[PDB]
Amino acid sequence: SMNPPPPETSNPNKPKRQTNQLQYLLRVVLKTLWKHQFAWPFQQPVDAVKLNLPDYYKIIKTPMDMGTIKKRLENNYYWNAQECIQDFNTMFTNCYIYNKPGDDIVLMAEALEKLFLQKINELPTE
Ligand SMILES: CC(=O)N1c2ccc(C(N)=O)cc2[C@H](Nc2ncc(Cl)cn2)C[C@@H]1C
Repeated sequence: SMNPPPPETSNPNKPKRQTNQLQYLLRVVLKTLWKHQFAWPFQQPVDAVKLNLPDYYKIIKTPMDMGTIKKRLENNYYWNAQECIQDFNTMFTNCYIYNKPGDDIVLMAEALEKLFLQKINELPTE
């Protein structure tokens, strides 16, 4: 079975927390990015089988996607904002590592990342 298991969105052994920053990441940051015209490739784990990209998970060993981030936030999976911001950064970095510059998916990621950075700049104080 060529796809790996997706990243966990819950873990009963991982301490859970709600902070005003994590509330902002779900209510403002994720919601803004999720509805974007370019969001759809990022809304679920890369299906490297269906995309016929057998090398994707040979190259990308820390996969991440906004579907996973959305469920982690809804589940209060995170302890802090940094864990969630790290997942967004991983999602973007994976896209830039795997794909060639100028690819449609790269321009799409760049547009979402510019919007992500705008919203992260307005992160409230804890
Ligand atoms: C996120 C990422 O790097 N990739 C990805 C993931 C999911 C989906 C998809 N079809 O859901 C598609 C892609 C990318 N392919 C693509 N082709 C055309 C357009 Cl208009 C947008 N993307 C490749 C890449 C592995």
